[PDB]
Amino acid sequence: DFSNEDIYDNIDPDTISFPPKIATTDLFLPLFFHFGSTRQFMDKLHEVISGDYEPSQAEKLVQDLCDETGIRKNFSTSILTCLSGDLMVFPRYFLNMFKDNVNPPPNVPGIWTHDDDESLKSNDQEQIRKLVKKHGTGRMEMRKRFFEKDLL
Amino acid sequence: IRIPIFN
Repeated sequence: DFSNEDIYDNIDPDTISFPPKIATTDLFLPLFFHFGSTRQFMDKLHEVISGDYEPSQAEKLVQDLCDETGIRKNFSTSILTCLSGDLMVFPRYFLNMFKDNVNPPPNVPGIWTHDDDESLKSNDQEQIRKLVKKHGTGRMEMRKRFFEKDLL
Repeated sequence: IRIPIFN
């Protein structure tokens, strides 16, 4: 139940001036910029991702993230891919992206970067140790299965 | 999208 990763989820949205500098028109649609605060966006995001989605319904999710939260479809798709499809890490992605002013957030558990994927395929003991310290064994095994199945 | 999703 408890996890020390909760620090990445509990970032105070009121400390993030809206819209954040990193949130550009190449990533977000006009609807996004009509939210009144970071908290309002995050609360709508929570409502979307709390919906009923079967494992095969990434397209419906991406459409709802476009229509309700103003996230562009190609960006939602890229995020979903780097989260290994774990919808529970979507809020974490935006809070850390916005707080850090960096996309993707480079040092967040559950958010796989290009460097992380290269470490995974490297066969290097040290790189794998750092990688599992970041994401954990369970996520590392899921990521390997994604690569094995030609999903990445 | 082929990425399967979950909670």
